[PDB]
Amino acid sequence: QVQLMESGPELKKPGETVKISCKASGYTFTDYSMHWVKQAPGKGLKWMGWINTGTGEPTFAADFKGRFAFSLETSASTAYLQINNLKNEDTASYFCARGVGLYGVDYWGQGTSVTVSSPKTTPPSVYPLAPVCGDTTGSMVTLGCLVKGYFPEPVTVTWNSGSLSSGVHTFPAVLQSDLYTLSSSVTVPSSTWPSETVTCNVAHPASSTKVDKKIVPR
Amino acid sequence: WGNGCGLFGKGSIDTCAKFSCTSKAIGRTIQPENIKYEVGIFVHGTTTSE
Repeated sequence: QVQLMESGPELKKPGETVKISCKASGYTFTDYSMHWVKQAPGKGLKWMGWINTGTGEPTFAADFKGRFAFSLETSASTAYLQINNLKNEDTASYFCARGVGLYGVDYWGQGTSVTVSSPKTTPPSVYPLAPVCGDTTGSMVTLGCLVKGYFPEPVTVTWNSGSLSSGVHTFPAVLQSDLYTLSSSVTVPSSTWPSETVTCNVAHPASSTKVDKKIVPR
Repeated sequence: WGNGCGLFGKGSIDTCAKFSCTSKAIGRTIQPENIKYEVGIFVHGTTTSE
């Protein structure tokens, strides 16, 4: 049961420093290499480098050389990716990888997405989105939840406390001024709206704001 | 161990300094065709100082 357990995803700001812990388990630690692979949030696996497990000697890819510290703690078998002078590029899911070496890397840190950026936690601005005549498709009147300008992700956007997942497409939260907008679309029959309450319920644990917005017609 | 490495006594560096030229000079070759010869040729007759 070899498992690479890393640190958790960590929100950071530029100019800072982050050290991602990776504890290795299920195997004699010294006997493999220990690799790091940057997976950029949208980009495929970009291999950060590796540190010697026995010697503790790091080596980095040309891009990863000089900003990054591969460090090990022998006894508890904890590999470390440390990123110094944090930069927005340092936001990504990072993976320690136990080397089977020339045979690649067998196993993987559960992932740590560092998030490096300035903003401060901000609540969502949530809009019950009332459809118009052009928004009624067949039986279904599509309804919407416009979540606006929150940091950080997530907001938990349900519909009538999640009783509607059915016509619900909650669309990915994306960046605005380092704040986030997800727009959730519940698709409900015109028989259920506005006859039944359809209320998008937006819970933002980071800003501790649970925002319930009921869509009523314009 | 004090500098960057978990092992003593050795290392490696690749020192790249961008070269540029402060001041450069040039040699040039003559084509014998482009050679001239300017021959002042005179004969002494009645003359003055000027």
